[PDB]
Amino acid sequence: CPSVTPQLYEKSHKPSVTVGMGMKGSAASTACWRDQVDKEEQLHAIWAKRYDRRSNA
Amino acid sequence: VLNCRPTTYRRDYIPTAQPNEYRTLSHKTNLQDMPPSFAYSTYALDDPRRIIKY
Amino acid sequence: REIVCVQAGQCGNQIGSKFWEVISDEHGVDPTGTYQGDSDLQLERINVYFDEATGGRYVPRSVLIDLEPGTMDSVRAGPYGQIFRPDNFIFGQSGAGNNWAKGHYTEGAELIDSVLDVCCKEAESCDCLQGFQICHSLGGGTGSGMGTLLISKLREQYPDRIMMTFSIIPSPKVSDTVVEPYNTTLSVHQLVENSDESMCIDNEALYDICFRTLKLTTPTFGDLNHLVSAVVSGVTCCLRFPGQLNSDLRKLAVNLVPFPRLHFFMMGFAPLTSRGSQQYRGLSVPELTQQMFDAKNMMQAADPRHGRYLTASALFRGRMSTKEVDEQMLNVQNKNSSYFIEWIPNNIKSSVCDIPPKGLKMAVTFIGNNTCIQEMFRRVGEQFTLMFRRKAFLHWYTGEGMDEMEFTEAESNMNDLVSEYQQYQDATIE
Amino acid sequence: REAICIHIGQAGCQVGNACWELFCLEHGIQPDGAMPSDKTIGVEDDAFNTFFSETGAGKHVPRAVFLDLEPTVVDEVRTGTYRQLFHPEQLISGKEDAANNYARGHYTIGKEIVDLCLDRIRKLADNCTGLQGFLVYHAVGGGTGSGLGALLLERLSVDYGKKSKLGYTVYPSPQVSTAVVEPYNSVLSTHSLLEHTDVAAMLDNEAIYDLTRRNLDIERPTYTNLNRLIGQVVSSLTASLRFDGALNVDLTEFQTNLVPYPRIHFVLTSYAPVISAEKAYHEQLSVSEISNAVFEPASMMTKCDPRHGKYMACCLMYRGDVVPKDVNAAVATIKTKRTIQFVDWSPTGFKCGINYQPPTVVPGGDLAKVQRAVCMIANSTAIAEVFARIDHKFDLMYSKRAFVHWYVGEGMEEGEFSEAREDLAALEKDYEEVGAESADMD
Amino acid sequence: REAICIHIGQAGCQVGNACWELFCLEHGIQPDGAMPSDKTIGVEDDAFNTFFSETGAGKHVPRAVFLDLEPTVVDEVRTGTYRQLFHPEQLISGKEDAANNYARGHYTIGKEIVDLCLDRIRKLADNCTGLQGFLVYHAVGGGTGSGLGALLLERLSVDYGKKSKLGYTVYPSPQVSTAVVEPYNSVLSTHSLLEHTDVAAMLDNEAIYDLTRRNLDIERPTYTNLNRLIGQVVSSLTASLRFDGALNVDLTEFQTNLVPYPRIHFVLTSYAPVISAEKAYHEQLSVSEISNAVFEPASMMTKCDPRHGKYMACCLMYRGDVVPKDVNAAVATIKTKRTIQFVDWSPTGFKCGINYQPPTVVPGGDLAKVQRAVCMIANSTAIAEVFARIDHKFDLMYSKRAFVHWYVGEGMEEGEFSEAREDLAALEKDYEEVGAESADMD
Amino acid sequence: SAFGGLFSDPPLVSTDIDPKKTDPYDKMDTIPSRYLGKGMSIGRCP
Amino acid sequence: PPKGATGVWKPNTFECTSVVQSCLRRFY
Ligand SMILES: Nc1nc2c(ncn2[C@@H]2O[C@H](COP(=O)(O)OP(=O)(O)OP(=O)(O)O)[C@@H](O)[C@H]2O)c(=O)[nH]1
Ligand SMILES: Nc1nc2c(ncn2[C@@H]2O[C@H](COP(=O)(O)OP(=O)(O)OP(=O)(O)O)[C@@H](O)[C@H]2O)c(=O)[nH]1
Ligand SMILES: Nc1nc2c(ncn2[C@@H]2O[C@H](COP(=O)(O)OP(=O)(O)O)[C@@H](O)[C@H]2O)c(=O)[nH]1
Ligand SMILES: [Mg+2]
Ligand SMILES: [Mg+2]
Repeated sequence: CPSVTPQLYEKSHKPSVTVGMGMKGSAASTACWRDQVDKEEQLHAIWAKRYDRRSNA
Repeated sequence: VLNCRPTTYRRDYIPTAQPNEYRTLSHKTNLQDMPPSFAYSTYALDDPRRIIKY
Repeated sequence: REIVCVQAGQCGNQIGSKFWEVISDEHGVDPTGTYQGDSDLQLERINVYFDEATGGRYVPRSVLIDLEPGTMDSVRAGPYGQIFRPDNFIFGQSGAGNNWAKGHYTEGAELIDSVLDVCCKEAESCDCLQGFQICHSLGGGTGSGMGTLLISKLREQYPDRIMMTFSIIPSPKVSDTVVEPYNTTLSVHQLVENSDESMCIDNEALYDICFRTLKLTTPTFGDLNHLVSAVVSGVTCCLRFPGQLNSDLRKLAVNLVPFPRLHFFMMGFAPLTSRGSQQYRGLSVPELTQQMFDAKNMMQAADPRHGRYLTASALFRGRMSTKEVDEQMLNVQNKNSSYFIEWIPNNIKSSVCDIPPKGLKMAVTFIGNNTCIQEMFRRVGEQFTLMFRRKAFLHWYTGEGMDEMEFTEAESNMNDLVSEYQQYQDATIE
Repeated sequence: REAICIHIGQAGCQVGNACWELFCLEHGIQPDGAMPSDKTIGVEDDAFNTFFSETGAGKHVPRAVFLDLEPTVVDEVRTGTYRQLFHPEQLISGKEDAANNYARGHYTIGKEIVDLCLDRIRKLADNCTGLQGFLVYHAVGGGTGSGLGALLLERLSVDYGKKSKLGYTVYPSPQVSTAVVEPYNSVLSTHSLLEHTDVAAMLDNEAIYDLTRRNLDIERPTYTNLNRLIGQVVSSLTASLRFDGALNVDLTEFQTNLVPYPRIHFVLTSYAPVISAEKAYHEQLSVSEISNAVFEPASMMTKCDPRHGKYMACCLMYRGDVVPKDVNAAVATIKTKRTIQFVDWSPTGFKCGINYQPPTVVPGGDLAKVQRAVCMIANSTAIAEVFARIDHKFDLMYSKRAFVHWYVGEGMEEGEFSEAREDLAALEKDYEEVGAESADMD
Repeated sequence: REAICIHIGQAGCQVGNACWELFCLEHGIQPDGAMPSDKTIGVEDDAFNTFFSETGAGKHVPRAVFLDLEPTVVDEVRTGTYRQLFHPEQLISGKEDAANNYARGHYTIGKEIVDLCLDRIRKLADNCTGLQGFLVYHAVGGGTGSGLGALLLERLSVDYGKKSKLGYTVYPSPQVSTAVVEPYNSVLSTHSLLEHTDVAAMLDNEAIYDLTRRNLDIERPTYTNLNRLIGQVVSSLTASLRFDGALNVDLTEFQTNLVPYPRIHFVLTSYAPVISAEKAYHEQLSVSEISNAVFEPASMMTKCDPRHGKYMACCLMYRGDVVPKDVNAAVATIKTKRTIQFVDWSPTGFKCGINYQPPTVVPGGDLAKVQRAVCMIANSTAIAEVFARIDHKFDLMYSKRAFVHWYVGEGMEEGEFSEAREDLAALEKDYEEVGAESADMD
Repeated sequence: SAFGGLFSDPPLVSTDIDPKKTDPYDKMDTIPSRYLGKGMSIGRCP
Repeated sequence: PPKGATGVWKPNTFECTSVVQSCLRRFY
C-alpha cells in the first residue's frame, strides 16, 4: 500500500451502509442531515419557549 | 319507495356525499359557486402553524 | 366490456325486441334515444350495450336478420323500434320454408357475407371486445340454419373470445312443426362443437311457470319473452354495476364447465309470484334460496331430482349480507347432499350485486349445470331415429343437397354426448 | 420511518379503503376546502411521515398503489370524494380480469401490467430516506391476487433484496367457500409465497364472522366490518413506528423475534377489546382480563385451534394507558396456566411492546371506546391442519383433472400442479419434524 | 451576443412562429414590435439584443429570415398577427414548390432564389458586432427543405467560414411516415449535413406524440403542441446567452464539449418537467427527481433506446431556483446507477450549467407552471440504430429504382444514390468503431 | 401497447427482467477516508 | 383474391382507452 497507515486505507475501500451522520455524497445523506439540523433547531425552540422566558431580552 | 338507491361504498364510507361532488355532473351546472378543493391537507391554510415569526 | 347482440328468426327477433325494451328501461333511455336518467351510475356503464351518437343519442349494438321481412316490419312498428339503426336490418327475398338445409346452404351462403361484414365492422370498432350474445330457437328453419352458420363463422374469426348462445328448444308434447327432430339434432351437433356456453328454454316450462306460479288467466307471448329478457338481463348485471363481489361471463364459464362438452345449463329467476295474493315473498335470502331450488321456477322440463348437480351459480342483486348467502348455500348443500356430485367439495358459486332490477327490492338469477338434460337429448335421438329409419321426410333435405352421412354423423355425435353425460353421472371415487 | 403499501385485487383494495380511512382519521388529514371549524389537537408533528410525503405547499399524499385488472373497483375510487388524495398515477387499472385463473394472471395478463407497477414503486422508493418494509394485502383464492401477487413479490425480491415484506392475506375458509377452483389457486399461490415473504399473517373469513357474531352483536355482517377490523390490526402494528411509547418495537424486531427458521414464517393474529358499546359500559377492562382474552380461541381472527399445537413465539403489542408492571404480572399469570404450552426449546416465549396512543373511534364504526388494547401475533404448529385440509381438497379434485384444461390452455404445464403439491407436502413435513421433541435416551 | 435564425420550408417556418412568439413573450415585446408604453421599470436591459435590433424610434425587429418556395405559409405570416414585426424583405417567397424532390429544390428552383437569401444574410451580418452562430430549423423529409437547406448551408459555410452553424432537424420517424419518398430525401440531406454542420439535434414526431399522451393528458395532439415544445427547448439552450447565472455556457462551449471526433456530432435532446397541471399540484419537484427524470426514455423527444449504446458526453442545463450542491449530488447519483453506462475512455462524462431565469408560461399553453427546469443534450452510440433503419428502407426501395425517374428528369445522376448510401455506411462504421471497448489497457 | 394508445411502450431504466441487468435499490457505496481513523493526539499542560 | 390472407378486410379501431386515468370533473 502506498499509504503510511494501512488500516485506514483498507477500511476506506470497504463498502458501507450507514447513511446517517453526514458522510456520504448521495442525496439520502444530505436530506437526512438537513432533517437532523431542522429537528435540533425545533427542539431548542420548544425548550426555550417552555423554560427560558428571558432569552430574547 | 325505491326512488333513492345507493351502493354499499357510498352508504358506509361516504354517506354524506351529495350528487354534486362526484366526477360526472350535467353540463348546465354552475362551477363558480362551488368552493375550490383539489387535494387533501392537515390544515386549511391555517395561520397557527404556517406563519413563521420574526 | 361491451356485448354485441345478434337476433335471428321470429322467436329471436321478438325476444330481442322485448330485451332491448327492458335494457333501455333499466338505463333510463327515452324511446327517442335520449338519456334522461337521474344518476351517474346509470350513465357510467351505458357503453356496454349502447354506442353513442352525436349530441345525446344512443343506438343499440344489435344486428337483426330474418328471411322474410314480416317480423322485421313488426319490430320496426313496435314502440321502441325506432331506436334501431336502419343499416342494421338485413333481410332476404324468400322464406326459410322451415327447412334447415335450404336455410343453411342456399339462402344462407347468399346473405351471410353481408351479416358477417356488419358484425365484423361493429366488433372491430370496440376498444376491447367481450363475447357475442345470440338469441334464436333451435326447432325452426332460419334460426337453426343461419344461426349456426353465423356462429361457425364468428368462431373462425374470433376464436379467443367467449361465445354465448341463448336457445329455445322443443317441448316433447307440444310440437309446432313436424320436422323438429332433424333441425334440432343438426343444430345441437353444430353448437356442441362451436359454442362455449349455451342456455336452453322449453316453452312447456314457461307455460307451467305462468299457469302454476303466476296464475295468469290469459298469458301472451309478451310475458314469456319478458321472463326470458329478465334472466338475460340478470346474467350481465355484474358486468355493468358495482358490487361487493364482482363476476363476469368468463368467470362464470371457468367456474361452471368442468369439461368442455358439459356446457349446457338451466336457468331460473326467483322473486316470481302472482298478482293479487297478500303474500309478498322474497323479503329475505332464505325465501329466495328456497324458491330458487323449487322446480316450479326452473326453465327446463327435466327435473333435478332425476339427476345430480355438477356445479351451480347464483347471482344476487340487491343490498344484502354475504353471511346469509354463504350460510344458506352451505345449509342447502348439507341438507340435500345426495343431489350434489361428491368429488367436488363445494358446488355453488355466489355473487352479489348492489343494483336490483327496477320495481323489485331484491332479485336473484340461478344457473345450474345438471345431468338430467341427458333425458332431453335421449328423447330427441329417439324421435330422430324413428323418423330416419323410415326416410320420413328426407327428400326435401336431400334435394337441397345434404348427404345422409351428415345425418348419421350428427346422430352419432349426439349419442356420444348422451353417453358422456351418463358416464359422468354414475362416476364414483372408488 | 417510511413504509409503502401495495394493494392487489379486490380484497386488497376493499381492505385498503378501510385502512386509509382509518389512517387519515387518526392523523387528521382532511379536505383542504373543509376547514375544521372546531377545536383540534393543533400540534405540528412528524408522525404523518411514515405514510405521507409533503409537496412543500403543505398538501399530503399517501404512500400507496392500488392494483387491479378489472376497472370497476378502481374506477369507483376515482369517482368519490377521496379522488383528491391519491396521485392519479398511483391508481392503476387494467382492462379485463384474470377470471379466477392463476395461469391467466401470471402468464398472460399480469405480464403486460407488471412493469408499470415496478416503475411506480421505484418512483415511490426514491422519495424515501428510511424505508423499512412493504405491507401487502391480497387474497390467494382468486386468480389475479395469486398470479400478480406472486409475480410482483418475485420481482420485488430480486430488485430490492433484503428489505422486509409483511403480508396481510385472506385465505380460503375451511368450509365456507365462494368459488370452486379455490384450492388450486391457493396451493399455487402458497408455493410462491413460501420462498418470497418474510412474515405472513393468516386470516380466515369464517373466524372473523364468528368473532363478529359472538362478541359484537351483528346478525348480518358484511365485508366493511371485516375490513375495519383488519384496519385496526394494521394500525396497532404500525403504531409502534408513529407515536411515543415506553417500549418501542421496530418492524425488523418482529422478523427477528417471530421467525426461528427461514421457512417457519406463517403467523396467527388476534385482537383483544373487540367489544360492543352496550357491554363496554357494564365492565372495566384491565390488563389481566384482555391478556387472558387474547389466548382464548373465541378471540382469534383465523379458524384454527391452538390447543392442538405448541407455541413457538408470541409478540404482544399493548397500546394505550398500560404500565409495564401490570404487563409483567399478566405475563406471569399466563405463564402459570396449564392449557398454554410452549415447545421446551423456547423458554423465553414472549416479547412485549407498550405504546401510549389509544385506538381511534370512527364515526360510523361498531367498536366501543376503550382506554387500552392488546394485539397478538404468534407462531404455532396448529397451522399445519389448514394446509392438510387444502391438500386433501386438492387431491380430491386433481385425481380426475377436473378443471386442468383452463390452466393448460392459458399456458401452464400439467407438471406444475404436482410440483406445488409436493412442496406444500414438504412444508407439512417441516411442521411435523420441527414440533418433535429432541428427547435423548440416557 | 448575436445569433441569426434561418427558417426553411413548412416545418421550419411553423416552428419559427412558436419560437418567436415565445421569445417575444419572455422579453415583453408586443406583437407590433413596440415596448409597453405604460411600463416604467426604467432598467431597460440589453437582454433582447441577442435576438432583436433597435432602429432608434424604439421599435423592435427580429434577426430572422423566413425562406420558402411556396407562397402560402409566408403569406400566412404576412397576413397573420405578427405582420408588423418582421421586415418585409425578410419574408422571401418563391413561385412553386419542390414537390418532394430534392433535385427540384437544389438544381432547378432554389438556384434562382438562393442569391436573395445570401444578400439578406449579408445585410444582417453587417449589422452585428459579435455574431456567434446560426440557428437553422428545417425538415429533411421534404424537397425544398432538403435541397435548399443543403445548398444554403454549403454557400454559408464557404462564405462565412469558421462561424458555427447549429441545426434543429425533424427526422423521419421509424414507423410514422407522411410521404413515400422520405428515405431518399433524408439520405441526400444527411450527406450534405455531415460535412457542413457543427451540431445536429434529432427530433422524431412519434416521440413527441408519445410524450404528450403519457405525461400530459392530451388525447388529440396537433403540430402546434410539438412546435411549442421545440420552442421551449430552443429557449432553454439560448437562455445561457441572455441572463445572469452561476455557471454560464457560451454556444462555443457546447460545440467544444459535446463533439469528440469531427463526424460524431449528432445529439439527443430531452426536457424534464413535461407535466400536466393536475399531476404538478400533487407532487413536489426537487432537483433529484427531475435529474432522475431526464434519463428515463419516457422523457426523450427522439425515438431511440439508449440502453443499446453508451453515452460519451452529457451537457445539463438547469434553469430556475437550483443550488450547485444539489446538482453535484444528483449527477453523482446518476453516475452511480448500473443501467446507465459511459464509454470507459470518457471518465468525466458531464458538463453542468445553472441559470436563474425560470421558464416562461404561455397563455394558451399546456405545460404546468414550475419554478425550475433542466434540459439535456447528450451524445450516444445508440443513434447508429436510427441510421440503419433509414438505410434499410432506402435499400428496399432502391433495389428496383422505384421512383428514380423523377430525380433523373429534374437533373440528378443515378450515381448520387450509391455515393450517399456508402457515406452513410461509413458513418455507421464510425459509430461501430468509436463505441468498441479498447482492451489494450489490460 | 401495454399502456394503451401510445405508438410504442417506452423503454424502462429502473427495472429489467434479467436478474443480472436490473438495478438494485440499495447501492453499497464507499465511505470517505476523512471521517474514519483516530487523528493526532494532543496534550495540554497540567 | 391476390394469393393473400383471404378476401376479408379488417375494419379499423375507433378508440383506445389507457390504463391510468385523470380524476378531474367529467361532463355527460
Ligand atoms: N375479508 C374480505 N374477503 C374478501 C373480500 N372480497 C373478496 N373476499 C374473499 O376473497 C375470495 C375472492 O377473492 P377475490 O379478491 O374476489 O379474487 P380477485 O383478486 O378479485 O381475482 P379475480 O377474480 O381474478 O379478479 C373469496 O374467498 C372472498 O370471500 C373483502 O372485501 N374482504
Ligand atoms: N414537428 C413538425 N413537423 C412538421 C410540421 N410540418 C411538416 N412537418 C413534417 O415535416 C415533413 C414534411 O416536410 P415539409 O416541411 O412539408 O416539406 P417542405 O419543406 O414543405 O418541402 P416541399 O414539400 O417541397 O415544399 C413531414 O415529416 C411532416 O410530418 C410541423 O409544423 N411541425
Ligand atoms: N318464447 C317464444 N317462442 C317463440 C316465439 N315465436 C316463436 N316461438 C317458438 O319457436 C318455434 C318456432 O320457430 P320459428 O321462430 O318460427 O322458426 P323460424 O321459422 O326459422 O323463424 C315454436 O316452438 C314457437 O312456439 C316467441 O316470440 N317467443
Ligand atoms: Mg376480481
Ligand atoms: Mg412545402
